[PDB]
This record gives sequence, C-alpha cells and structure tokens, in this order.
Amino acid sequence: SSGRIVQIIGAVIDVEFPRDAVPSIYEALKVQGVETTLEVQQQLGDGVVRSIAMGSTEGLKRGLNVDSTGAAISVPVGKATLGRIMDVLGNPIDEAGPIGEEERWGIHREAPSYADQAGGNELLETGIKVIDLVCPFAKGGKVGLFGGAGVGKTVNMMELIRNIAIEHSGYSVFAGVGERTREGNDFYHEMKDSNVLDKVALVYGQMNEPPGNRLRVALTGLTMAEKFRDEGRDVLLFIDNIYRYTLAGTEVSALLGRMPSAVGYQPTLAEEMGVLQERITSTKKGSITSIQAVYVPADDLTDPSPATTFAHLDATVVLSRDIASLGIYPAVDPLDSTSRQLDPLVIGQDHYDTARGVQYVLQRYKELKDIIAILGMDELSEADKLLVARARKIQRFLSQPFFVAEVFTGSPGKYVSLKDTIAGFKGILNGDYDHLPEQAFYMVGGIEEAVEKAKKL
Amino acid sequence: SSGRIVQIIGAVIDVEFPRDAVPSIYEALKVQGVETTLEVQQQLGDGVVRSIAMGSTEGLKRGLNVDSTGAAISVPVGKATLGRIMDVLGNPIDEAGPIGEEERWGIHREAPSYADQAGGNELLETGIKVIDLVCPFAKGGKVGLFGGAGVGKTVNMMELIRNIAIEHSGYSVFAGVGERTREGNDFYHEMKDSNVLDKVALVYGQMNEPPGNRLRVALTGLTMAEKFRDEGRDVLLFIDNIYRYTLAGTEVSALLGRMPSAVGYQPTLAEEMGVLQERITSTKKGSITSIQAVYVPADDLTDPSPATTFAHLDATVVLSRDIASLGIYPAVDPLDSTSRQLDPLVIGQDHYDTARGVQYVLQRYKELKDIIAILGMDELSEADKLLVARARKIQRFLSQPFFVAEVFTGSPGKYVSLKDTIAGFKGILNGDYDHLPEQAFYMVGGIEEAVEKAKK
Amino acid sequence: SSGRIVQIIGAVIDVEFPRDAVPSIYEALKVQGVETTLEVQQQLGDGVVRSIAMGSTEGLKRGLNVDSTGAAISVPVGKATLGRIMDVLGNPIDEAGPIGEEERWGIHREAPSYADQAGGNELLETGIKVIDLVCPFAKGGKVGLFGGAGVGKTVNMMELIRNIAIEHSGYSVFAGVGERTREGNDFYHEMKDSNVLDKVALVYGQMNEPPGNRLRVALTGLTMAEKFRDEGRDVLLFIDNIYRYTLAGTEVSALLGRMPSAVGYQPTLAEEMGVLQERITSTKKGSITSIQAVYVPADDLTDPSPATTFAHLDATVVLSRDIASLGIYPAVDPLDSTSRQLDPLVIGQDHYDTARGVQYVLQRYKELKDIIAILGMDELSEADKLLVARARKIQRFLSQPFFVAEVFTGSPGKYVSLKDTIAGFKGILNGDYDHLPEQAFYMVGGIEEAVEKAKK
Amino acid sequence: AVVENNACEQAARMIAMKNATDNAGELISDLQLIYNKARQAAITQEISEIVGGAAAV
Amino acid sequence: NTIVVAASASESAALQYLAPYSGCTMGEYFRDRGEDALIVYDDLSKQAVAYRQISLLLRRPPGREAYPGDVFYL
Ligand SMILES: Nc1ncnc2c1ncn2[C@@H]1O[C@H](COP(=O)(O)OP(=O)(O)O)[C@@H](O)[C@H]1O
Ligand SMILES: Nc1ncnc2c1ncn2[C@@H]1O[C@H](COP(=O)(O)OP(=O)(O)O)[C@@H](O)[C@H]1O
Ligand SMILES: Nc1ncnc2c1ncn2[C@@H]1O[C@H](COP(=O)(O)OP(=O)(O)O)[C@@H](O)[C@H]1O
Ligand SMILES: [Mg+2]
Ligand SMILES: [Mg+2]
Repeated sequence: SSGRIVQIIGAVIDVEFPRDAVPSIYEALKVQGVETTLEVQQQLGDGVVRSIAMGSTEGLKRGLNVDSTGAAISVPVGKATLGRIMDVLGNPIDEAGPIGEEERWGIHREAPSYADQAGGNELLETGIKVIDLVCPFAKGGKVGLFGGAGVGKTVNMMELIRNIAIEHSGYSVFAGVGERTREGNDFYHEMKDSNVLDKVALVYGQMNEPPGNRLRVALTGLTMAEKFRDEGRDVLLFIDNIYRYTLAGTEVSALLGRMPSAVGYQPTLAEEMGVLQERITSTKKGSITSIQAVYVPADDLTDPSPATTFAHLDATVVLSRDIASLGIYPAVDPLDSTSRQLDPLVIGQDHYDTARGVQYVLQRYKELKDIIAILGMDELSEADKLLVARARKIQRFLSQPFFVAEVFTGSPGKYVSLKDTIAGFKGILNGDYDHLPEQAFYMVGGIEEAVEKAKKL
Repeated sequence: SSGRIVQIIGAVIDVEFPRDAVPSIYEALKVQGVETTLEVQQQLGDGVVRSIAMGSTEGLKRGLNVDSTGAAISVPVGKATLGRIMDVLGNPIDEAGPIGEEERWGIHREAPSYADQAGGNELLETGIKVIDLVCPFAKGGKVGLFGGAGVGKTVNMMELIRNIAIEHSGYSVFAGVGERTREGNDFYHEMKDSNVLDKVALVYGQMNEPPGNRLRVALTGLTMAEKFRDEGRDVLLFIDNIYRYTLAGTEVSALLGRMPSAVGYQPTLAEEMGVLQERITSTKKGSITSIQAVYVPADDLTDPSPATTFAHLDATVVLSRDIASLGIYPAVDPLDSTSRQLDPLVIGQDHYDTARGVQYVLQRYKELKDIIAILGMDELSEADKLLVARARKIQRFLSQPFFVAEVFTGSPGKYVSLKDTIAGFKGILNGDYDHLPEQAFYMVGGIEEAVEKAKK
Repeated sequence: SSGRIVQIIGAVIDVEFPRDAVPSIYEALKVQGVETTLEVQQQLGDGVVRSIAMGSTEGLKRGLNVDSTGAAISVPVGKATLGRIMDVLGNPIDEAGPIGEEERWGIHREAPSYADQAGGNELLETGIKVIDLVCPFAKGGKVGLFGGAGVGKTVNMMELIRNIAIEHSGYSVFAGVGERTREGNDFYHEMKDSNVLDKVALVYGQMNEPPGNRLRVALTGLTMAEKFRDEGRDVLLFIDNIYRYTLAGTEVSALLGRMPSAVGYQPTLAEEMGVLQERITSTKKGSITSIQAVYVPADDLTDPSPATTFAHLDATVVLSRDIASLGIYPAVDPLDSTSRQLDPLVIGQDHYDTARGVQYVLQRYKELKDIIAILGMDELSEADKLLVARARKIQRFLSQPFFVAEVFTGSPGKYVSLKDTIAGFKGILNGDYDHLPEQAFYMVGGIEEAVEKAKK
Repeated sequence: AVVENNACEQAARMIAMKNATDNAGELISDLQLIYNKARQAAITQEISEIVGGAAAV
Repeated sequence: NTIVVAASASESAALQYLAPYSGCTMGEYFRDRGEDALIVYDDLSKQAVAYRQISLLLRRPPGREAYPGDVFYL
C-alpha cells in the first residue's frame, strides 16, 4: 500500500505508510506524478520512514502519494553499459537511446568473505618516474592519490588512464563522484576521440546534484565493476573523488537525527568508509585494479577523513602543496608516500637501495634547508655542500612533463621506463653528474635529456 | 488593551495580550505601577509577545498589568536637544528641566535609498601626521578607530573632536554607548567650561546600565543626527564604543530563544550591524561626518565583530599594543590602516608616492625582525642597513604629542599641516636627514623641530 | 521505604522512590540481592533520583528493589585501618578478614571554619636535610611532587611515613587515585619489607573501576586522616595523582550530561578542587599535611588542571635524574624546588640567609660548570676555584642515608634536626670546613659526622 | 699583530654564537606560549561546536 | 554593458541569499541564446553568512563554525 509525504526539510523527506506495509531499509520509493525517487534510510516508528531524494525537491509537496518498489535501487549491468554515460539510477544521460541490458543489480551488497581473498604481487609499470621509484603499483591492487585543492590529482589520474587503460585488454569503469561537469564532458570527448570509449563505462554524479545522487553514485559504479569482476575478468576502476561520498554523508547527517562527532563529521564515518572500501578488493574469481584520488581538506593529513582512508589502500601517493608551489609537477612528496610493494623480495635489491638512498638524501636536506636560509651556503662542511647540491638535482629530476599537461606546460610529454629511472637516480646518487647545473634536471624525462639540456644553459 | 506578565528571565519579559490587541514589533509598552518601558521584539503566538526592558527588572513579578502605547520609542529632536544630556528614552538627565522640543521621532527607521546617496572626496585635514599620511579622511565620510583595551581609542577621538572642531561650524551629536560614566562627566564639564556645549547634543547609555539601554541608545543619537541631516545641515556624529551595541545583542540573544553562531555570538550579527550602519551616511539633503571607536576583543582582529565592522567604513585606523609598548603614540599601525581616499586622483601623485614609499620601507623592515633578533644588524647588506636606519627614523617621526595628552606628559601639543608632513617624510625617504640621530625624530611636530632637537 | 530501578544507562542509574521518602543528595543506596552500592547525585523530581554506581552494572535490570541507608558512604576509621588495604567503600581488599573498627564516619563534610584555624606558620620537621633547608614544609601545608619514575619517589614517601610515625607520634594515610594494580601490590610488599606498613592506612581506587570510585577515594582517605587529626595528632596524607582526581571529576560530569567548560574540563573544577583541599589544614586539635604528586598535561603549566592545583600548593619538590646519576640520594633539585615558607618573616632571618646562600653558591656553580665545560679549569680565578670546592662540599652534604634504604646504602639511617642543618650548612658557607675532603661530606648526618668521617 | 687579531676574531665568534643560541631560545619560549594558547582555544571551539550541534538534534 | 544587481547590508538576509541566483539567471539569458556573458559575485562569504543566519533561525542543526551542512551545495 502507498504512503504520503508528511515532512520536507532540505534533502530529507519523511513518508507515512500503513503499519502492515512499511518499506525496508534501502528500499527505493517512487513519488506519483513527479519524476523523483526516494531511498529509505531510517524507520522512525509509527509507520514513518525517513528518506533522501535522488533528484531536486522543488516540485514536491506534502500529501503526495508514494509507492514502494519492493527492492533496492537496481542499475543495469553487463556489456550494454560499455560506451554509455549513466547517472546514479542507471538512466542514460547521453542521447544515445535506451540501454538494452539483460540483467539489473541492486547497489547494496555484502563485502566478500575472508576465504574469498586473493592477493598477487605483479608489478604494474606507470611511466611516471617518482611513482615507479618510490611507490610501485600492484596488479589487482588499490591506489590512493591524496592531495589538496589544485595540486594535480585529476592530471595524475588522466596520465595513469593514458599509460594503463588504453593498452589494457579488459574493461574499465570510471565513476565521477561530486566533481566538475566540464571535466566529465572533457573526459568523454577524450575517450571518444581516442577510440577507447567502447571498453569503458562512465557513471556520473556531479557537484551540483542533490546529496542523494553524490551519496550512491560510487555504489552504482562499483556494482558494474563487481559484475565485470564476478564474470572472471580483470577490471580497472577509477574514482576521481571518493571524499565526495563522505562529504554528502556529512550533508544529510544531522538532519537524519545524528549528533555530530569531532571536526563536524558524521559519527558513522569509519563504518560508511569501510562498507564502500571493502567491496573494491580483488577476489579469487577476478581482479580489480582501482585508482582513487582522495581530497585532503586544507592540506591537513591529520583531518579524520583522509586518515581513515589511509588504512584501506595498498599504494599511497601523497601530493604536497609546497612542491607544487615550487613549480615542480607531478609534486609527489617522496618522504610521505609509501607502498606495500616497496620490498626487496618484490622489486629487487637494486631498486630498493636506490629508493632508500633518494629518501635519505632528501630527509637530510629537509634538516639543512633553514640553516642555509639563515647563515648561507659557505658555513657548512664539504659533505653537506655536496649532499645539498645532489639533493637539489634529485628534487628537480623528480619532475616530469606529461602528455595530458601539454596545455599547461607548452612542452611535449615524456614516457620514462623503470630502468631509465633507476639508472638516472643511481647516476645522480653516485656523483656521476656532480658537474651539471641544477636547472638541467628540471622538466626533462630520461637522464640523457638532462645532459642535452645542460649544453643549452 | 492591557496584557499581563507571564515570564521574567533577566532582561527579557513575556507579556500575554488579548488576541485582537497584540502589539506590533518595536512597540513601546509601560508597566502600570513602576513605569518601566518595554520594547517588543517577537510575537511568539498565543497572544504572547517577547520584549526587552529598558531598565532594571528587580522587583517585577508575574501578574503585573502592562499597557501598550501604540507607537515605537520616540525621542525629542530638533534645536532643543543642543546643550542637553538625554538617556535612551529621551528623558533629560542633566537636572536642567524639561526639553522644550516641538517634535519627537521614532528610533527605528529604514536606511535611505540608493538614489539618495551622495558621493564626495573632499579632504578633511586632521592635524595628525599618520592619519593625514596613510589613511586620509573625507568630509561626509566614515571613520573607524579599531583597537584593543587601553591602546588609546578615546584619547584619539578627543584629539579628533578638538582638531575637527576648528574648521567646522555646524552641530555635533555625541553618543556614549557602553563606556565609562566618569568620561561622560569630564567631556560635559569640559564643553561647558569652554562654551562649546550649545552646539553639541549628548546621549549616554553607559557600562552601569541594563542591556536594553545599551542596545538602543545609538539609535537615539543617530535619530537626532538624522533630523539634523534632513534639515540640510552638515553634522558630526561621534560614537565611542559601537562594539558595545553588539555585545548588548549578545547578552539578550539566548534569552530571545536563538541558537548561537560561532564563538557564542548572535546569529543576526551582520544584519543588526547593517541596519545600524546604513543610516549613518550622507544624503543629497545634507551630510554626516562620523567618527566611531571600535573595540577588538582579546586583541584579535579576526574576531567576528570587528571583521564584520571593517566593510562599513571609508577610513580605518588600526591601533597596536606593540607600537604603544614601544612608547609611540598615537600608536597607529601604518601597514594595517587603509582608506579609500588614498588614491592618486584624490590626493595627488606626490602625497600618494610618499605614503607608498613609507609603507614599502616599513614592510621590508617588518620582514627582517627575526634575522635582526638572531644575528643582529651587522650581517645585513649595506642597502638593508640604510633601509633599517630610515625605517626607525620613519617610525619615530610617526609619533606626535597631543593637546589632550598634555596631562600625561607635560610636553605641549602640536598641530602639523599636511604639506609639512609630506615634505618631512619625503625628506626622510630621500636621504636628507641621514646624519640626524633617530631620537631627535621622536615626539616632535615638524621636521624642523627634529632639526632643532638634533642640536641638543 | 525502598525504590525501584527505572533506568540503567552505563554507570548512571535512576531509581524511583515514594514521594515522602526521597533520599538526600550524596546518600548511599543498596541494590537488593546484589553487592552493588549507588551514590545519589541529583534529584530529578517525581521521586526519581539520578545516581552513580560504585561498581560494575552488568547484570542489573529495571525493577530491582533499592534500599536507602539514611546517610552518606561511611568508612571505618581509627587504629584498625593501619596496615590494611581498603577500597572506596572501606571494605578490605586484602584477604585478612574484617576491619575491627569501633567507629564509622561519612565521607562528606565541610571544611574547618574561620574560627577553627590554628594560626601561625609552624613548620613540620621532616628530618631530611634538603627538604628542611631548601623547601620547608608547613603544618597544614600542601606539597606538589614532580619527576618521573625510578628517581626515588617511593623511598622518600616511606621515609616520611617512618619519620612522622617514630619521631612525631603521628600516622599516615595513602590514597591511590587511579592506582595501577601491579604498582599497588609492589608498593604493599615494599612497605612490608621496610617495616612501615603498620604506620600507614592504605586506600586504593584502582584504574579499572568506574570514575565515581576514583572521584571519592581521596575523600575516603581524607576522612581517615581527619579521625587521626581529631585524636590530637599530626597526620600525613599522600595523594598519588591529583590530576586523576580532576579527570575523574571530568568523567563523572560528562556522564551526568553537564555542559563542559574551557579545554574540556568540568564546570565545577575549582569547587571540586576546593572541597578536597580546604579540608587539609592546621586546626586547634591537630594538623593534616599532604604530599600530592602532580602530572602536567602536554607540558603546559597554564592548562586549567595545574593552574587550579598550583593555587592550593604551599611547596614544590622537584625530583631530578641528573642528581640521581651522581649517586646523591634523595634526588631533590635544590634550585627548582620552591616554597612559600622560604621567607624571612616565616622562618626567621638566619634560616633564610643560609638557604639563599646555598642556592646562590649552587647557581654560580651551575654556570661555572658550563664555563669549565666550554674552556677548561684554567679559565677560572682563585675565588672561582674556591667557590667550586665549597659548592661540591655543599652538593655532597645535601645527600643523606635513610632508614628505609639500609639495603641500598649499606649504612644506618640518620634523622637530622633543623638546627643541625642550618649550623652545618652555615659552617660550610663560612669556610670553617675547607680543610676536610669532599668525600667526608657524602652520606652522613650532621657536620660532626663528616668531621669524624675525615679521620678515616 | 695579524695572528693575535685572528685569535681575537675567533673569541668574538664564540661570544656571538653563544648570544645567538640564547636569543633563539628566547624566541622558542615566546612561540611555545603562543602555541599553548592556540591549543586551548582549538579544544574549546571544537567542544562548543559539538555541544551546539548536539543540542539541536 | 553591465547589469548591476544590489542586495545591500541593511536589506533582508533572504534577498542577500537570493541575489547571486537572480544575477546568474540574468546572465544565463545571454548564455542560452548563443551569446557570451561575464558575472562577478563580489562577496560569496557574506551570502554564506546570510544563509547561516536563515538556517540558524529555522533551527536547522549546525556544524563547523555553526554553518549548515548543505553550505557547499549552496
Ligand atoms: N603535471 C602538471 N603539469 C603542469 N601543470 C600542472 C600539472 N598538474 C597540475 N597542474 C596545474 O595545476 C592545476 C590543478 O591540477 P588538478 O589535477 O586539477 O588538481 P586537483 O584535481 O588535485 O584539484 C592544473 O589545472 C594545472 O594548471
Ligand atoms: N597620545 C597619547 N599620549 C600618551 N599616552 C597615551 C596616549 N594615548 C593613550 N595613552 C595612554 O593610554 C591610556 C589609555 O588610553 P585610552 O584612550 O583611554 O584607551 P582605550 O580607549 O583604547 O581604552 C591613556 O590613559 C594613557 O595612559
Ligand atoms: N635513598 C636512596 N638510597 C639509595 N638508592 C635509592 C634511594 N632512593 C631510591 N634509590 C634507587 O632508585 C631506584 C628507584 O626508586 P623507587 O622509589 O622505587 O622509584 P619508583 O617508585 O618510581 O620506581 C631504587 O631501585 C633505588 O635503587
Ligand atoms: Mg580535480
Ligand atoms: Mg576608551
């Protein structure tokens, strides 16, 4: 039997049902005559449910009849989703007609079991020098790209989509969660021009949409990636802002009758994070390689939302505001970014000693910077002068021109192999380039290009 | 008709009326026995209004009969307010009889419209060197004097009253909002002794009063200034602490049933500031020049009450506890004080270039404080050493002895013209006085008095 | 008449009573059939009291009958508490049978009145030379105790217990607020092996107990110390941490739903400190002197918990690792320990001149030790070398053998009177004992024992 | 005279670096008082936001 | 060439909250007919203060610096 709307306060709508026909938690509801869907969050007692709209609340009144669907929000799955743009409800928001799917899946699911887990250690080359040096990725692993506003998370994600997903033989799912409509249109025309769009399913919920869309659009994209993983395939999954799933959960939270926790957050922060993050993992049936960029509020890594995201990932890449402010891009902080595949039994001994030597020289120069800022360069010893010069060359050689950033630099992009990176950083560490100026290593690529640039200064 | 008191919590009283006789918002009410005036804020429903008393509430009980007056709080206006001291309700408090007014005005009215606004950039010379240099004033403009506790705000206003009184021939309104009763008695006896009392109207609601009086006394002083402006005159309005209007709106805010905003303030903070500050302007009928002292809580300029106050003003003078702890009065931070009259199409290129060069030298002196504190002046470069020397001479020459500060020191006060200030700071910036010691630049009027003080 | 449990939320239990038999504030209640005690905090109305359980609430239901005792929590007092371990309810937690007391007292009472204050500034002799010279204790006074672990805190406490029991015919009460169970068993066996267990009554409120137990355990130990004071004696009261008493007040105030104050603390912080500290005084019958160890949160002395605690303290004793690494026991820093009794109106001119002379010679030795460290012994003059020799003699004469440390030193312990301490340190400061070697001044009693040590 | 002036230069450098260490410690003590004030104000502001959020629900 | 839309300091906080959307609609007339427009919002912080006042007086529950939870959506 149908209910009626009794209260509309913001995005939160209360519906009264008869007592024998109360809808379950996470049941989808259809408002009669207006094209809006409600998702049940709470059962308040006396027949009343509290829900969040999956559309705008401008055409809603009290007294409107609401029907129950008897199930959760179901989205299309299969290879009919490839080449299409869908919203949170699975409706097409391109103009290419209807999706001819053969199966629909609900967006709410259990995590896989402990016995279902399977973890490999196969190396995944990226072609970015600092990422191949200090944070090596894993096939079927999980990658975070932490960083504040404007430090390069989207440009780094586009470079990883260019250097991984174009030559990938399997399928991909991109999930735009609470981000810019301009970037979503830009990416759709970039995959359409490169003839890559037929392997990639796009799911979009932008930042101007109601908080219910931004709250479930990552579950919609993960449901299509779960169908591709449980078919036995190797799946890629890219989420440009997993933080927007959290922040929309902020926006409804005290209107749902929750007292606030510390730094204004919801009290269910870690549990809502763990329910989404524990389904992304690779199983014994198939593999999911996931790349998620995580927004860091006001560059504070001790803010509770990135600090809860840090434990869920295998490879963490942290972007610094300070390094991007020195004009150095990709702007990865090489002392704050670690990986589980930084092991001598995984990458070899030589790669591990090159990466720890780079980190030791940079951590030493971090302690010598204010000393040169107060007294000057001449007041140190000789090994300090040699280490500060080798460290400034290490900090310029960590930079790289990108193919997706040629609209920002003006210079063409470079692909650098792992062995070129290890040989170049070993050649700077061994003092085989102590005669070159520090400006020769800035925005070049391989170590041979630094030698060619030093003759033009 | 008559209502009955149903609730008394502090300064806030709920009165139940019959349902066809509920009084409007901002209507004055009178308790039948004690003659306490109440002013209606809210209509809660059920016949009950929530009001704020204009006086003490000790001795009041539930069940007292309350009459409505049918109008707002109305104060006397016109020629009869001059020479006289009144409180918030317009009653005289100077023991000099009744006010013989011919009309009364309500204290709540709207701002004048956008089409009635008047533009003007005609300069007002103050005689104070730092004020005429880095944040110059205009006639018909608005002045804030920001500062923390005991840094000078009142001394500067008394000097600005004394020097702005030289070339002004119209009337003045002085409103004491939440300050010292002894300061009101001193200013009244000073104006009565020097025979300028018959041009100035005085309204006082001081720190000893209940918060309804402190909440509404600046509206009364502004209503008297609005009557003088709408007669086509040029009037001066002085308000000692406008922060004390705002803090009175803190003290009744939770008693009016409001949820608190950040750091415990009222949620209607910017609207109460805007409804007060948008009536102070000059119109096309007449002009108001206003000087307001603005308190900064715990010396924090990012506290929300001064930070909302900053955009309502034409000229902003920020005082500093560190500059006064160096012994420099009138203690103005020259890098934090701005005005919209510091513009080359208003004051000319020479005065603007001297002010920008003074601010450049003081900013580069401010950037060297930690390296001068750790390693000393000796490890600077030579142009840096010359700029620190000229910066300390600029910092000493920005101080000035005041006529109202003659009781504190015994040194006589100085009036400096604008031309001598531009010529003296230009002569310091060009290098004409690099042979003078820096303590000869301290507490003099002109640069010529620094020349005579150097030969001593 | 009895009541019924209507609500169990955590340790907070609401019990409904009939309307003519509502029990008082701080009354002890007993749950029928269970070993659970409740303490009434608030009266909510309609017969319902809100209370804090003095144990675990696992297994309690609504509907259980609750009896009222008619009084507050009553503990055994007198000579039978000596040598025994007790909890907050006065029940024994050693396995040694019942306490055979003759009297039980309730733990809530007022401070002694204005006419009951003893007057004067009479000193409590401890017998320890560095304490009776540098930071002297008052009868009725309060001692903050600072330092970490492993520098001799427990040995100083047992020596104060032995000295107040044998030489002054008084008793001691230990109250462990937030006692770790491992360290309480260790402290009990250390006091059995040093023969000082029968001189002190032990009350523990352990860490795994709910915070009302840790709030009221100092009041229990202070009640036993008050009975010992009312037999005409001079009592020591040891509080293991005063910050855990403050934090137990924070936790109990957070469980009752009070609105918190600045930096997270309870809004009754100064009042709950003052109810405990104003009962520790000197009266006309006897005195209680307290030694309380203080933790400082985040090394911040301007935090509200040490700022409320330091307003009640009369002396501080600072324990140092660098004095204990030199072999000098007890490891009291003579420069960092302070006292309000170190004042020539309080202790006379002679004691003050000797203590300030010792403190000047040790401060001058502290800076000359860095001079010898930077440039060597050849930089110093003949007067600097003479002060270094006298200062090492002063620094070794501050050490003293203890009666409870005879396993450690291998010597008999010594009790030194205050007269012998002032005469000995005056004899070193006047140069009367420059012919002795410095190693004669180590681990003796008076100056005559150093004189007979320098013949061997 | 040149060698004795070099020894006087090193003694003046000793006095100047001891003075620089002491003035650095003075600035550290002032900044530590400012840090403890900011830590107490941050805890008080966060508790006022939690209490005002909990009273409205 | 310029439309000026004003919601000054003594006006109601509802008009101060609705002024950027009204000026945006006036700018979007030119966008919807194939022409180009430029808009300045000279204080969005003061619009957030006005919406914070409307949200606190409607007794909606607050968050960080007593701002409502939907203010990013604003
Ligand atoms: N690799 C890069 N090379 C050049 N400019 C870059 C690079 N990465 C970022 N930038 C600059 O910084 C801006 C912000 O990068 P973006 O990826 O949008 O940040 P985020 O997603 O972290 O907010 C870019 O639009 C560009 O102007
Ligand atoms: N120009 C000045 N010359 C000398 N002393 C001054 C001057 N201005 C302020 N002071 C000193 O500072 C005190 C406080 O000044 P006041 O104007 O009352 O401060 P505020 O209004 O900021 O509370 C004065 O009483 C005086 O001691
Ligand atoms: N008076 C003393 N004489 C000699 N040694 C002592 C004396 N007091 C303490 N010590 C040494 O210091 C150590 C720590 O003492 P203790 O009081 O047990 O500190 P804590 O109780 O904090 O562990 C002891 O083991 C002992 O060896
Ligand atoms: Mg981005
Ligand atoms: Mg003043």
